[PDB]
Amino acid sequence: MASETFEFQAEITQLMSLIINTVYSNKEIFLREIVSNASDALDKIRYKSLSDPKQLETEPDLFIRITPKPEQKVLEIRDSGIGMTKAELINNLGTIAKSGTKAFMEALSAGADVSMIGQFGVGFYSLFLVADRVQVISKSNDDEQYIWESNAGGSFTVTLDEVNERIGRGTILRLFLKDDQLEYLEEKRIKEVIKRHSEFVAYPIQLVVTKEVE
Amino acid sequence: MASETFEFQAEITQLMSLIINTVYSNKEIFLREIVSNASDALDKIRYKSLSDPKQLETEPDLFIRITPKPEQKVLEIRDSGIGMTKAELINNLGTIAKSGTKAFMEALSAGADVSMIGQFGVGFYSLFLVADRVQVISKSNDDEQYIWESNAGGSFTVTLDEVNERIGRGTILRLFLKDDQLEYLEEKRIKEVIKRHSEFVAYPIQLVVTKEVE
Ligand SMILES: C[C@@H]1C[C@H]2O[C@@H]2/C=C\C=C\C(=O)Cc2c(Cl)c(O)cc(O)c2C(=O)O1
Ligand SMILES: C[C@@H]1C[C@H]2O[C@@H]2/C=C\C=C\C(=O)Cc2c(Cl)c(O)cc(O)c2C(=O)O1
Repeated sequence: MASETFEFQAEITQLMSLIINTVYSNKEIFLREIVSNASDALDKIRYKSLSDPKQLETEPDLFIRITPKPEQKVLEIRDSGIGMTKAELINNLGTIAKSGTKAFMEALSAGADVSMIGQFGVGFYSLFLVADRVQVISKSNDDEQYIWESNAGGSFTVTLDEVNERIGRGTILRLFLKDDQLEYLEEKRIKEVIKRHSEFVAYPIQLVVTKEVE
Repeated sequence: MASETFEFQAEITQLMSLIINTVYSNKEIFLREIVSNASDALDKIRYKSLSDPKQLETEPDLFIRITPKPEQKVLEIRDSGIGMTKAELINNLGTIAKSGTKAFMEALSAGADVSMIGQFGVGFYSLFLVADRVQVISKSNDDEQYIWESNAGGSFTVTLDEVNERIGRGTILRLFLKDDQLEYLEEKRIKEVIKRHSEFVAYPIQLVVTKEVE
């Protein structure tokens, strides 16, 4: 099952650099950006559902779900939103321009808080504060399940998904956390970051916790 | 990705019948049978590891993990034991004879408690007390990941797994619970059944719980 490799738009590889290179504070901010994107994706599928209700049937429950995977140093955030086809993954997550990119970098470099990233429409790339690699696993009603992957170098891959659990519909962000950032695998840390920045999220935010029976 | 279909040995389709037809009590007993098989499978990989340590490397953590999936009316029990190749799934779970089968049925039908099922070496089939369908997803170090599936009819299928999460090594039992048996999706119910019957399990028994942040 062969990967296809794509080059990032120039200003995205630029934006990526850094965000990872010039940040410093309010990085736990990566999580509000994630949840915000997930909420918007769920907004999209519910809106679409008003005129096309059967779009919901692939996954009738509307949720955002966070699953720490401490063994793998991974944090997953799943939504049952609209999902992205192969072409949408390629276009949304790296090959097309985003209007707000260069303006966010030129901004940042004059003291903008990075919380501002979302106002420019490039909030996805804030995950590189805590992660040195990401896979975005997505399933749209209009396509098969695919995996987009990036380690913040100049290329990304997209591969037909024959390896991950089936998502009925929606997207999983799979963050591979930096060795110094393992705190975001912690139940208390996660709830603390969520209550602060995602109060008026309209969807259930589920946390998956593993407990030894003893 | 095509399924292969196999016929069950006669006395297994017989044993299946019923267990599901003549049971009545101590059915929560299905869980001790599961955990017992999982413990034995973990016993096997650790024993094998003494002379072949690198067998462990595909999944270094030794655990039993129970994951309720209430949306799907599913209960999963995962172990990181030795796992089963395609041929082992076909042989272990339905095509070869098991020495203790007929003796367990002839026994049962004179008032044996069904807790006895394990002493005859056929404890796997106790899952049909609570489940009307099962998939066994398995990954041995010696083969690809495969899915065995049965709904207690006379045939089962085995399919190369291109749909479920990767298990490094081991087996997941995926139980599709009967509509009247949804209690076994409940955190309290599960811990209660585990403490009673699996005290001297030597491995961590992990319970995966989903909690809304609120
Ligand atoms: C295109 C769809 C629907 C859009 O409404 C969402 C708003 C912003 C999305 C930005 C993205 O780049 C894709 C995306 C990300 Cl990054 C995410 O973390 C979660 C998601 O569910 C989606 C998605 O599926 O986005
Ligand atoms: C053959 C291997 C190793 C054997 O030591 C285990 C003892 C009994 C197994 C009975 C089976 O039929 C397979 C099996 C079941 Cl049913 C299970 O619920 C969990 C498991 O991990 C295995 C397994 O992988 O079994």
